[PDB]
Amino acid sequence: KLCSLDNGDCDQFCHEEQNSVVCSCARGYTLADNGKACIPTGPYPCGKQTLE
Amino acid sequence: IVGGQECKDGECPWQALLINEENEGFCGGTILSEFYILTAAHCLYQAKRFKVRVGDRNTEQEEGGEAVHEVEVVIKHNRFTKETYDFDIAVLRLKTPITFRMNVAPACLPERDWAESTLMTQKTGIVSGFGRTHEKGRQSTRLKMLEVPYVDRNSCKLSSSFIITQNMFCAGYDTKQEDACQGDSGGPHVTRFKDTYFVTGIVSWGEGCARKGKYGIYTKVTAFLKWIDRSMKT
Ligand SMILES: O=C(Nc1ccccc1S(=O)(=O)Nc1ccc(Cl)cn1)c1ccc(-n2ccccc2=O)cc1
Repeated sequence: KLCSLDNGDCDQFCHEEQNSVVCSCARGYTLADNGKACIPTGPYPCGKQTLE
Repeated sequence: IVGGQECKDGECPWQALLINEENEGFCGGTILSEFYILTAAHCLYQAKRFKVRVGDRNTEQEEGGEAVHEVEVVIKHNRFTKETYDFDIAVLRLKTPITFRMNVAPACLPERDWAESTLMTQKTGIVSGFGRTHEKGRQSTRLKMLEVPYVDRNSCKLSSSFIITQNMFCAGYDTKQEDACQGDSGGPHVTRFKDTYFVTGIVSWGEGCARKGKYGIYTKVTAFLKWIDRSMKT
């Protein structure tokens, strides 16, 4: 079911390359080693409310 | 914003406010990056010269987190028309970069296909602004937000006296008294996914505000992603 199954376990963008799940992130985020999570690069990444 | 709730500290950091010569807000915007603001093309005809304020939550007094930015270049979609309100989108490049901080951060731009299949299919989105809290009233002094349900595209076309183009989508309530309103135009409509907020719409128009049998109309950001990327480069 890939991307249709809970967003392919992706944090953000989910695509299908060669009938396989491929995750990606928005600008300012780097794909984690597990190829699923999105890690911010600065203290104010996009889409995150500022709570501190 | 009619109904909804006040934006608490840090909850709507991507909200931008276009202010006229009198330093009063007349439209909203969404922060996309340190140099760019997304808003509605029809807002450009609400004031000759305007600036952009970010980090504001209460227009009554200055707390110290607000920042005003002058607009360097205005990029309005050439196809926008007041006769249809289609292609209601514009991008503003600022003269100086926005400094991100508490209450000041960009909303994420999603990819097209993913957004349409994963974000636009969610049950709700969030709209915000310093707009009127009633169809008849003055601009709110406090930034508000409202969870608005995505509306079936056919049900909304049938409920509208104006043609809903493919560059538009509907969100809101049929009878419940909550909706965006005058002044919220150009503002953000974001959809949450795993605690990350992506810009999905631009407050565009509506027949009155929160009227029974009527919905809020927004510009579909996914129909202009290529246009936006281009504009953020030119
Ligand atoms: O200004 C408008 N509405 C209004 C009217 C009386 C009072 C208060 C408001 S409001 O501006 O406060 N409403 C809003 C604005 C955002 C949202 Cl999401 C909900 N309601 C409006 C703008 C454009 C159209 N329209 C659409 C297509 C072709 C021609 C055309 O004219 C219709 C109406």
